[PDB]
Amino acid sequence: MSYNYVVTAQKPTAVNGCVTGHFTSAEDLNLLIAKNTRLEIYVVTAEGLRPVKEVGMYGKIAVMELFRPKGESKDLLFILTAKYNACILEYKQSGESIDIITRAHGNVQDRIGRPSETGIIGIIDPECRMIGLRLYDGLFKVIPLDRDNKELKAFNIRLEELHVIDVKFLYGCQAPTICFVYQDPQGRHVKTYEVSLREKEFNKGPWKQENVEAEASMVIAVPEPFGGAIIIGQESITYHNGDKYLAIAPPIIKQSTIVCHNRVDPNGSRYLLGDMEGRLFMLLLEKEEQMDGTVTLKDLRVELLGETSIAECLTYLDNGVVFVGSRLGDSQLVKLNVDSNEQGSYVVAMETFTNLGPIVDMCVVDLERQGQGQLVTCSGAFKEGSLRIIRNIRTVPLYESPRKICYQEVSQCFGVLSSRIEVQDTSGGTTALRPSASTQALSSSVSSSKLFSSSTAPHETSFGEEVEVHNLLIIDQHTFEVLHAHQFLQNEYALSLVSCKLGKDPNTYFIVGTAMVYPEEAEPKQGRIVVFQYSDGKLQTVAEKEVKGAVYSMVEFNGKLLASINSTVRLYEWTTEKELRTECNHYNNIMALYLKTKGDFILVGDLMRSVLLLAYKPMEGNFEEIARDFNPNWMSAVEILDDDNFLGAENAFNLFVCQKDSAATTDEERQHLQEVGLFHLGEFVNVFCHGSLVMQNLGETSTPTQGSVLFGTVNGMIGLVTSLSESWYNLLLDMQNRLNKVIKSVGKIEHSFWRSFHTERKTEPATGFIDGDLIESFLDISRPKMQEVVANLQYDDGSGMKREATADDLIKVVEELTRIH
Amino acid sequence: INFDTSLPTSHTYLGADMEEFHGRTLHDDDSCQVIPVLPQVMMILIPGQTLPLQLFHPQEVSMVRNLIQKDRTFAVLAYSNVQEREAQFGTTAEIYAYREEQDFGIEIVKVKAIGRQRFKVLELRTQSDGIQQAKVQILPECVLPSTMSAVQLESLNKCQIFPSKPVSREDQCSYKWWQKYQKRKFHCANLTSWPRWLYSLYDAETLMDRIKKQLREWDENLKDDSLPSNPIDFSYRVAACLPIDDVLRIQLLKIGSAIQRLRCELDIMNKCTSLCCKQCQETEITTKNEIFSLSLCGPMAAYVNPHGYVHETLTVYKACNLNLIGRPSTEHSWFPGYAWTVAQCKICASHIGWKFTATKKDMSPQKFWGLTRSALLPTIPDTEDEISPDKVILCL
Amino acid sequence: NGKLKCDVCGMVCIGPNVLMVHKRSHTGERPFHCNQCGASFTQKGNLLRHIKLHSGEKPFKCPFCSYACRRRDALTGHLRTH
Ligand SMILES: Cc1ccc(NC(=O)CCc2cccc(NC3=CC(=O)N([C@H]4CCC(=O)NC4=O)C3=O)c2)cc1Cl
Ligand SMILES: [Zn+2]
Ligand SMILES: [Zn+2]
Ligand SMILES: [Zn+2]
Ligand SMILES: [Zn+2]
Repeated sequence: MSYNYVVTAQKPTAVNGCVTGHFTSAEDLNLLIAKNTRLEIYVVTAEGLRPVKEVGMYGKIAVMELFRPKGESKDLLFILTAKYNACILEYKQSGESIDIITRAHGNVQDRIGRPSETGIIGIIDPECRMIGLRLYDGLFKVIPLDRDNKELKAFNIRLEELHVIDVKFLYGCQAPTICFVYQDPQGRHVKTYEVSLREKEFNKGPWKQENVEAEASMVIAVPEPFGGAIIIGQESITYHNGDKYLAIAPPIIKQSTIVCHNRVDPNGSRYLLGDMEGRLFMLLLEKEEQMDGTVTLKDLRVELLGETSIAECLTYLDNGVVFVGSRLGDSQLVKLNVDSNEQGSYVVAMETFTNLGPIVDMCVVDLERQGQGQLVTCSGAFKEGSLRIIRNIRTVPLYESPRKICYQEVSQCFGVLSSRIEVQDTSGGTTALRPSASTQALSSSVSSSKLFSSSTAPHETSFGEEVEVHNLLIIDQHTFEVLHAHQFLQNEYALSLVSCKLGKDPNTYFIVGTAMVYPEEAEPKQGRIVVFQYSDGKLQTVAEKEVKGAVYSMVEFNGKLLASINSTVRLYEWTTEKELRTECNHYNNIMALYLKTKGDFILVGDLMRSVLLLAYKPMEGNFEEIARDFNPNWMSAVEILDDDNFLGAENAFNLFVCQKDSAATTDEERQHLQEVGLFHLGEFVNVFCHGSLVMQNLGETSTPTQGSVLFGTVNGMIGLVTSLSESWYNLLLDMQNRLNKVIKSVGKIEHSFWRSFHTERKTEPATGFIDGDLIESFLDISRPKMQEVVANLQYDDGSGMKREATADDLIKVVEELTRIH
Repeated sequence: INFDTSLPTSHTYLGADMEEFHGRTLHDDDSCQVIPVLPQVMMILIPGQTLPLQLFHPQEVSMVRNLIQKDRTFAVLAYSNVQEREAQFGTTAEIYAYREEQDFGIEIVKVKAIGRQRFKVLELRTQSDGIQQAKVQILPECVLPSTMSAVQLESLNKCQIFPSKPVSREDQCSYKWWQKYQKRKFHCANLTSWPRWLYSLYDAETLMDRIKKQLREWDENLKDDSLPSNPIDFSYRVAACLPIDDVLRIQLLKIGSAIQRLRCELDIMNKCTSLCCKQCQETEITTKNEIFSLSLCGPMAAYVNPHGYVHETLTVYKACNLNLIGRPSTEHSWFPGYAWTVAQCKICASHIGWKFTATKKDMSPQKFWGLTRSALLPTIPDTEDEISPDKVILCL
Repeated sequence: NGKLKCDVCGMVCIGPNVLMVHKRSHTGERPFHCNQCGASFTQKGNLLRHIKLHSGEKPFKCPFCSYACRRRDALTGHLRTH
């Protein structure tokens, strides 16, 4: 038995969707934003954005599109989830009560069917004839938009083109027509089909197969005035319409791939394009009246507007205001000006919505209060990379990618691993793209070692190729200025980082694990463990130990250094000569990627969820394997809850908990960790960390929860996991089952189905976990429904009774729960 | 290098053309089945591997008739202890060819089957007839999505597809294209807490091409056609022709993920460089540098002798510490055009295999060695520097 | 149960047809063949020794302590130590 509780401390901040329309009322303009499981609804005003409504769904929002059927006042919202929950929602408001009622819903998953390589693709007919879904290769699912179709009954159509890249619904066609780019052994081609709902099949398209460029990746349907479609690849942008086929290869777009678009003018005269590196261009379609009124396309033009955040999605609001939704960095509201500025940019930032972005590492530090903790995270990537100090948000921009972070109280500063991309120069060296933290440092230094300077492989890098330089930044804990930046060797990749005191030495060092990464060398055969000391504003190399592999992880192990070099878990001692001395080795069947420790227990793991539990035998002086559990599945992070329980995150955004059976009968069962917890979290965990963001409370007053483990995810969501008792767990489980009956789910998605452990192979129900969000939602509902929940419910307020539970006893319990984060 | 790699797979030594079937039988995953086992079969069958058999015993002939009339599937037990007939896993075999002949007044049956599904043995139950059944649980093939499939950004989904393969030996052997492949496929590695080269070690296609680079060292047939593209089929086809002992093969059969199977096969191909005598454990017979493919299946394939014994023969160029017994003969030669001579270990006299010598001067190779897998033992090479003996433990 | 036994090589067969057909593989020089590898021998005892070398394969075993030696004279020298 597990008994665990998980709650959201910070909602997902990364924006993955954004669409404009008339969702609330046909008059005012609305902007809908999709942050994974959250949906935000704003009204577009002349000043900025007016928050109207925020809702949460029981599923990851994959598709989100607005559409107004024939004979409807305002627009409806179609949403598909990762678990293939489709639904049509409508905005309804009565006086001052806002509710997103579910007009239709249903699951559109197909038992058997290979998911496509380009992921789920959802489109809707311009005249709302149907909803076309591309979920599995070789099949095209169709949901007919009829007033009778309430369950969303859909049918598949045989698709001869297996490898479909992008697909859209065309404008101005007699019958609903789809246009899509696909790839076969002869290259990529754009093709059209006519979807017949009567025949329930495909028919010849207006203009069938046409050859496109090799990297053709994006398809855009042009509205009625123009018609046809626009195919965007890596080097060229083409427009196709029946007989005419115009193409331009502007050099201004060659340096990066365009990955997102959005329509400016409703007639299709202008479009916004965003590339991977944040660049924002304007694609213009010139008109040609042709006198009688046929309006044909004359020419195509691309004009670089400027630079924004790395845009996942774009949407033009109005009056030159553009919303940039970002996954790697903060979201933006930017203004487009006509005359540009002195630098030449036509874009001007307006608002910066904080996005914790991909939290790759984090730590908890007391800092100021000397009582409650604060959370420092490495967020963002590339020029969006930064540090975030969350209090119970302070941003420190780095303009390069942060990887690992650790705090050193002795020196009152943090040590952070980071990497910056540079490009091979004609002279032979490398040149930076932009001034980042590693370059704009007060003190600087480079690793001048002799281990690999003489032991190096012969090779050369061509001009233009990108190479990342790794650095260790020493950053003040108060001002957060880059005090020092130490650059590592060429072709050296820094993986692990710790700050601790080793052996009798009273000094606190920064220990970094590295690995020599060469292109021709698949698995690393060289690496270093470098022990630095920061003092007097400078970082000096105290010790250097070479290793025959990659130092994936390191942990402080009872005054000794526990490192992982490929398959080996090694244990070093800090000699009086200030050098690392090998004391123990343990060779495993897996790659020691994840390394955690608790006292004398060591938890080892690899990328395929191969959990291993070892123990250091002090009297013998060697390692001993206690147990293991090998179930193939992609694992992202792991952590040790207590002496017997171990928490981890595996594929499909799932959390699991294994347990060590101690004092059993058979050695066989003793050496096996039983899977005692499964729970679909919906987030991709990248780092677990013991700690809490609330006041630890001096006077111990019987805490209901034991333990505290925060975790950071890719969508910026921060979560907290804790342990419960069997009584509390059973009570909260019954209470969840009771809440599900009275609570109203957006899209009418079953909570049981949402939180159930799910992978493409097996999908089991959730166990050993308490959804803290569902439990804490009890305080935000009406009192009659609270009474419904506690109806015929027995509660224990302390030893005796065992009495009829009131809504307010449970309110007290839930308010106590809400004080853990 | 002009034999004809299509000759060994035909098993022309078995006689006239056999009656062939086109139907296929597959049981549901995790389902329970009761399948008959052939008494004298001692091989460890791998899915996709061809198994030829000559049955003389009346019990075996009757059982094979009954099978030909039913689903044509029998169970090949992977024996951990062959003496006491212990088995925890196994593979199903589907008869796809048979010939029922009454020769010189005795009735015999020749069969060509192929491995289908792995299974866990739940019960071994020998009827009063002397023929036994197996209560069995079909083991499912674990197919995992791309390690990047979860973290891949929606904007970058359209960019994951690559524009065809170079399939030019020099262009693909040049690591520039693989630098490009790693940069493109594992870009979203920046979102996670690990780099790209890590995920490359768990990538089906990367591992499959690393294995292709080793298989080209054994055969000059291009991957364009001969090798499969599916990771399951590729992993099984590689496992079928790896000269390892029965315990390693059992451990490899226990793997359910194609990723782990490909990784273990790469690790075996890189570590075990020597092949010694299993009885000696120390007498070296050959090395992986001499392994070469004389058949389309690869360097190693199963063949049946005139008396029904099955030998997984591995074809190598050179071999040492072997004494030849008798004189060459072409009778029932598994390689038409070559004559075989019994080969024993110089130390222990274990039948290690045979020495095949061409019958025509124009044939190439003029001589090679066919070693039976049951008599070989994979071995790591003693380090050139004795002071450096790093651990070479089995890795997967 | 195998009631038909060959006089020359002593193999057990099920029916008289099997034995009759088996008896023609003998007709010739070195008639004793091994089914495992095909080694021919001029006498039955040599073939039995060979087929024994196929199994446990222990060459010259000691009857008093169970230690095996590579050569006959080595085994004699060892036997003189008990
Ligand atoms: C039912 C029945 C069937 C056959 C016979 N009698 C014969 O077959 C002739 C005498 C004889 C005796 C023993 C063995 C053999 N055969 C061999 C053993 C062996 O391993 N190979 C390899 C050599 C390498 C290769 O490439 N192919 C091979 O088959 C043989 O040839 C022949 C008698 C009866 Cl009752
Ligand atoms: Zn030997
Ligand atoms: Zn005989
Ligand atoms: Zn023999
Ligand atoms: Zn003795």
